[PDB]
Amino acid sequence: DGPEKNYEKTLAILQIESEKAELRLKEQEVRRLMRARGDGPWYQFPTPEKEFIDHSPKATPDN
Amino acid sequence: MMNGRPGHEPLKFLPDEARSLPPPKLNDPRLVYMGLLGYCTGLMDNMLRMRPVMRAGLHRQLLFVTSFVFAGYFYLKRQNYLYAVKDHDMFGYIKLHPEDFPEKEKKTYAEILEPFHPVR
Amino acid sequence: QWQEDPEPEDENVYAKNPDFHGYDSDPVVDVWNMRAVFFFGFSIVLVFGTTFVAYVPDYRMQEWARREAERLVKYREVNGLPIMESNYFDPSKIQLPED
Amino acid sequence: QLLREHWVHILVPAGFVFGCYLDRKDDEKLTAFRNKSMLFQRELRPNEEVTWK
Amino acid sequence: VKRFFESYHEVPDGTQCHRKTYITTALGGICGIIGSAYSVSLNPADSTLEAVARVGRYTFTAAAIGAMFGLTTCVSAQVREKPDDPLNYFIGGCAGGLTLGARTHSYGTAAMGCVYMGTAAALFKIGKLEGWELFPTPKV
Amino acid sequence: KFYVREPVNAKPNWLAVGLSVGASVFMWIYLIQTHNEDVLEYKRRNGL
Amino acid sequence: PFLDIQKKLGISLDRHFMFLSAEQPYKNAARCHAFEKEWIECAHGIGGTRAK
Amino acid sequence: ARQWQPDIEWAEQFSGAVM
Amino acid sequence: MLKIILPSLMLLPLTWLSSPKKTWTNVTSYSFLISLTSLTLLWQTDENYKNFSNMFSSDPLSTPLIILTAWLLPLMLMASQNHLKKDNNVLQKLYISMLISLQILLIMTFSATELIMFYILFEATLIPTLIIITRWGNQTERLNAGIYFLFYTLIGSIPLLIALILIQNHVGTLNLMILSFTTHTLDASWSNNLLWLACMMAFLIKMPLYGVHLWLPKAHVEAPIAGSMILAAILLKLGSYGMIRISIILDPLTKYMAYPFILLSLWGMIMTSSICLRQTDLKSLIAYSSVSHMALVIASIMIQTPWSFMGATMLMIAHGLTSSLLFCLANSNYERIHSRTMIMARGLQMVFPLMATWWLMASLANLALPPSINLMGELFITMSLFSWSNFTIILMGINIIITGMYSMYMIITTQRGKLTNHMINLQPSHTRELTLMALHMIPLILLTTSPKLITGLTM
Amino acid sequence: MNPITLAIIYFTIFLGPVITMSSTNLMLMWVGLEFSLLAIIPMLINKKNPRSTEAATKYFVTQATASMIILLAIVLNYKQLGTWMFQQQTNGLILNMTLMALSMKLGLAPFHFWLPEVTQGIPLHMGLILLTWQKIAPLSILIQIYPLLNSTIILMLAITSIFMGAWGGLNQTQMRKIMAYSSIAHMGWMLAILPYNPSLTLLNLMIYIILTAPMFMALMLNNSMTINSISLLWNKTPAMLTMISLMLLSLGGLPPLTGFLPKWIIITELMKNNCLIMATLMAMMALLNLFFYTRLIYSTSLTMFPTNNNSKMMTHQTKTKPNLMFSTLAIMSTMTLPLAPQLI
Repeated sequence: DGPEKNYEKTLAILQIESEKAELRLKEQEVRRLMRARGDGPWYQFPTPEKEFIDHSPKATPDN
Repeated sequence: MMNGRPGHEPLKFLPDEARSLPPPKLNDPRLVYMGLLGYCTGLMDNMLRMRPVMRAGLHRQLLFVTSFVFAGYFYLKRQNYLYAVKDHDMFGYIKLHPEDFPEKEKKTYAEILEPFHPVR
Repeated sequence: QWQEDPEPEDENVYAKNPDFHGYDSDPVVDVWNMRAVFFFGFSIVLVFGTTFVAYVPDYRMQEWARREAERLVKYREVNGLPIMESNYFDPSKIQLPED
Repeated sequence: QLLREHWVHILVPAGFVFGCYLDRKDDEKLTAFRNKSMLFQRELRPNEEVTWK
Repeated sequence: VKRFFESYHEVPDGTQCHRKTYITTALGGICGIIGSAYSVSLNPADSTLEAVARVGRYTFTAAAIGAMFGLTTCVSAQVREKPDDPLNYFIGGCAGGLTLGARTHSYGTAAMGCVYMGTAAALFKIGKLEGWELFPTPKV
Repeated sequence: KFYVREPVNAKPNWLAVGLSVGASVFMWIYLIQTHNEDVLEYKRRNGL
Repeated sequence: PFLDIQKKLGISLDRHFMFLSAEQPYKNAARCHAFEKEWIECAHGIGGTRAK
Repeated sequence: ARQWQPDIEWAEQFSGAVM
Repeated sequence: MLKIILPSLMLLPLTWLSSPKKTWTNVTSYSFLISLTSLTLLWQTDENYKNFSNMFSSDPLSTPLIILTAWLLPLMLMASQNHLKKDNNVLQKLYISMLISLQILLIMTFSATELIMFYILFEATLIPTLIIITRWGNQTERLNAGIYFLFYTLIGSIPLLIALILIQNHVGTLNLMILSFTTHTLDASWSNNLLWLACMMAFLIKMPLYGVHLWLPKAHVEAPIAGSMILAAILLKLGSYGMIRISIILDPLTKYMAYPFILLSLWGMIMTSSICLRQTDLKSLIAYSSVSHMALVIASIMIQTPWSFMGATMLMIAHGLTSSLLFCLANSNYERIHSRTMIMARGLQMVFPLMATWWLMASLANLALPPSINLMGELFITMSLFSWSNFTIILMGINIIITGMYSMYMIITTQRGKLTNHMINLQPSHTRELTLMALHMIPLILLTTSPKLITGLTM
Repeated sequence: MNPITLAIIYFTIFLGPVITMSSTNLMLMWVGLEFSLLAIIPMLINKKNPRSTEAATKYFVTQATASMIILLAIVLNYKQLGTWMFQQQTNGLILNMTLMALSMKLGLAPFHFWLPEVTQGIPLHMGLILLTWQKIAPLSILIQIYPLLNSTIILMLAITSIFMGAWGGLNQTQMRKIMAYSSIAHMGWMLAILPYNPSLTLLNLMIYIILTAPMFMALMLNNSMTINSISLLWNKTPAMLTMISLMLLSLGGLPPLTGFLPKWIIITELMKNNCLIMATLMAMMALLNLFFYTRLIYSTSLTMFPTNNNSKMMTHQTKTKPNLMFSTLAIMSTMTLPLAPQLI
């Protein structure tokens, strides 16, 4: 075919791998922040269910 | 770690969000690899029970191949949906908290000065 | 003792099939293995590979480099320029630090 | 059609053809920068639709 | 008290040889008591006196290991002034291994323990020096 | 030769053959159908 | 949990008597019902590290 | 002259319950 | 590259589906054809290396190793054809499959772009080699030899896995095209020196170093034959290639982390050539010579200069060819006497006049005969070592002398002298085992004729 | 046994862990663990010999104390917070007591001295169950509370399990103990990473199950319980050597087989959190774990041992034992590395 083909194939592979490395480091920093503070979807540890509380009138006022 | 993700329906294989993902080709290299796994499984089951190999259980081999591919297709659809969920949450998070991911821009090799280490 | 077979004494081949070639015990498989090895090892590999390799043009850019060098020294010595200056990058596009 | 013990000579050439086809599929997969590298970056001739396939 | 063993690092090597010395000796005696407990619970002796002799042997042995280690470390830091140098910890670990080969009469164990303890102690100083964290908290 | 003890796998189990063949056929049919439907739905949801 | 079958089916085999403020037999408030209710309603939507 | 396969004095060293 | 490895994969069906009497011929012919198809990646008309995909690549370093790995399979295959001829056919096909698997894995190593692909394949090669040594060796210490070979390599490789994981967590990609263009210099800390050691003490186990080489004679003596071929020709080069690839991300530590290994290589090279000088077992003589020759490559890579890398590649390929040839030559006598001792048969060249020429040419290649890619390598790395320090030639000349001595002595006391008249079983020769030496020696001549291929990165 | 009894007992064994998963109440988790305990014993003791009685006694006495310690932890948590769930902001002493009791349940060192004995004293089946189905629910407890756990003693227990499993399995001629020590080492690998991305714990668990179950079946096929009994396999069942070799070389993590994947990605996710040198130690003692596997497959496959004269009847007669899942479980192992991103 020629050298142009391999040259530009190499450029494509290079941008692929660079984008992938940047995405990996971004993933690591994002996981760091998400676990350090539960501001995101991941590392959201559960809490007690709010729907199984009884809000009805009790037998005593001072519930 | 994404089990606490909002909208995470419990014990749901393929949410309707996954239906927007492009599915596999059905010619996919790992799917035909799973078919090869099934073929070798049939061959090994023949070798273990002292039967002819490549000649005995042509319904069993076909069944193994079909099982492997028919499971791998849906498992792979699920895994692609999961990696997509990962990337979606990550891009949304960098969009939400840009200050922790500053818009960095770097200098050229003319302005910076890395030290020279002679071999000699 | 523990009932093992004995050491098989050494066999000579060429008593049987004195045209033995080293490959098999059947006289026909010997022939059709040596013929195939000779053919596919010398006649096509060591010949066509040698030709293919001899006729690779500008292997790692050797002829091209000498040609470019010829025209470049021609230019530089016709124009009286410094042949092969002492710095690949000009300082016109470099910025050093102060002190 | 009888006594096909020479049929197995087709596998390795099939492997060669298949690997050639797969390399062709890969460099079809990598058809970016096809004419956007700073070194060549030519303008297409009036008949050519692609630079190097 | 954890502060007593963390006070090993409030002043560098070559300073307060005695403090570091019997700090490390107490540490070795602790570990020897653990080893004696495991060696008496499992594989007991024929009598409680034999068991107590085993415990004392193990314990004073490990105490000697730690004493010579700390002494040699702060000495080789005092001499040839280089506290940020794991070779001092290596030499101390070798003294520890040689003591292990003295109390347990074997030159093979002596050289074995020398090499291994020296490499371990040099790695310990490299960790204390570079900020390595055994038992890290989950951060990602 | 002719076995003194007639083996259990002397004649096939045509039931098992039929079940396995039908299972493979159904699996492939449902797979191609689901793949077609999923590609169609991707092209529908994401537009073109 | 590990296998959230109850949510997958809607049933509540055991997840309705987890904490004090949960439906005593005759409506007798367990003490600190108000406090546990308040804590649980503040720690909802949030999960864990932020509710802590 | 022949390939060495094990013998009884080799196989017996895996029969002592502790090795 | 995919076109090179897929046919190598389909050679396994060609083994297991072909009839018992047409299972060596077809696979050997088609393996020669794979060796032929592996010459297209010599088409380097340009300085830019060849990248076919994210998986595989090819450089002026990888490509000679690729072609040699493809070439040595037929030779393995015919050398392994006179023994295990009275073996069961399934056992034969299993041997052929093991060798083909080695070929495929090694090509995947040399063609790889990432370091983890390289790692998993570099450590996957141990399984076929172990199987070949232990299941088809004739002696009883083959088991201990396989144990040594496996665990030396694993003990070396695990720190490499950890260092590569560290590099991936730092940079992100662990790919070789990028790690050259983005290599920040190192702080010269004890941690970074440990990183250097972790990266290097997996290959130095395998090259090998003089401190750690005891796995090499134990395996060469007891690998049947083809294990000796591969383990001398490409599995030692799997460390050279790895060091050359990994030393780019370790500057400037190599300026002082290299001194112990240059030094150990040189002195232990003298020591191993001396061991060669006085030795009873011929397949161990070749082994210690291999250690002595690979030590020069260790020193050369440690010096990291253009002449040095060049001569290292030259010596890599040359030593591989000539050592495989010597192993085949000694097996040619082992197949009659069934004893590796050299003094037993000490008067040949009466019965074996033509084979005694291959012995001569192999020895002249083993030592530094000038018009040959062995002396080219030795001489260029010696020039490199002299530019390093003008006192290394004192050691290199001592080894030059010893390397003439043990080679000529091997020739003398294996061929020259009074024939062992008590050896009726000295069968004359096989055309197969003459074609082995021909196929080994003709490429040496041709590479010497055109050595612009047998250079590497720097030429 | 009779069919109704077997149905009852196997259903109880299925419901022990299945109760332990689908249960927010820790008390019901404890109930499930007790179900597994109570129902496994009739099958450990089905042959009614001294070895079986001793195994069942040791299992019962070791598991009951751990159950009681877990119940202590649960009662203390309920006293503290008035809730039957381990929240955050509990007591580290409670959580550590729970972790130690669960370690005693699994078999982790230094709480490991009971597992090889018990696995020796029972048939090949009920070693499979004991090593696979009984590890799951105890792991479920840890999986549900992985952020609350101490990163220190979790790793000390891991490292100790690795060291002791390797040094135990090094010198065992009996295979029922080799598999137990393998279990101990693999549980160490799991519990090391359990506070870090707990999906990898389940990954290593499934890999370990898919390896061990075929291995226990291989031992079942001739009632092999000794190296010298599995060495007589080239004469009885010579088509199993390949799969046994690849699965042992998977158990000892080697690259092209999927048994290196768990160790690899575990070391990855530990190096992401600076657990460098502990990971190095574990990776290096996994080689000592591999050494006796190598010796084993030498003994059976590569240097075929002496056989007996009575083994020729076995050649005459036929078998029906391979269950069609041996091949599947052995081929999904040993060959599923390129599917690793689909596994993680």
